[PDB]
Amino acid sequence: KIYAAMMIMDYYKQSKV
Amino acid sequence: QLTEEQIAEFKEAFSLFDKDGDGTITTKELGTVMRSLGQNPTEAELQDMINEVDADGNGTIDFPEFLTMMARKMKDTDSEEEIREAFRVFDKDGNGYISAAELRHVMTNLGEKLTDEEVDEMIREADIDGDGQVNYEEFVQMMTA
Ligand SMILES: [Ca+2]
Ligand SMILES: [Ca+2]
Ligand SMILES: [Ca+2]
Ligand SMILES: [Ca+2]
Repeated sequence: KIYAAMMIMDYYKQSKV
Repeated sequence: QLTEEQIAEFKEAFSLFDKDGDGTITTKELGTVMRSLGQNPTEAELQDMINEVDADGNGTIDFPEFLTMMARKMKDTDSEEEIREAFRVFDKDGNGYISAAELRHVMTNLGEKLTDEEVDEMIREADIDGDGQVNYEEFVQMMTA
């Protein structure tokens, strides 16, 4: 669950950028 | 290996967990993130998640620890099972496909209001087969790129 969240947050920020 | 732009992007991701900006992710900050992803982990579950990344056992995650995990796991090829959990975070109705509305829902919950045009662009970028939606194989590529 935590690593899934980490991958998602990475995708999220790079989607913003 | 791990590039300097990957380092920068992993740090940006870390800082989104580390919301008070003190350099360490606590169970409390981890909770905030998990709830915005539609989950509700208990304190024990939050502490056990910390155990996964916290290498020196002090009860929090610093950036070098966060980076160690991100860098190591990206070299792994056995994270299908975790990506499947990540998929289910987006696929709220469980139909096997992430829709624009499902994508925008998760994005806005993390702190990003997108237009209907911007969500469509993201789906369009990830959508390989052309059903205007994201299945698992396409989702892997969007978590793996
Ligand atoms: Ca903190
Ligand atoms: Ca630590
Ligand atoms: Ca769905
Ligand atoms: Ca598709």
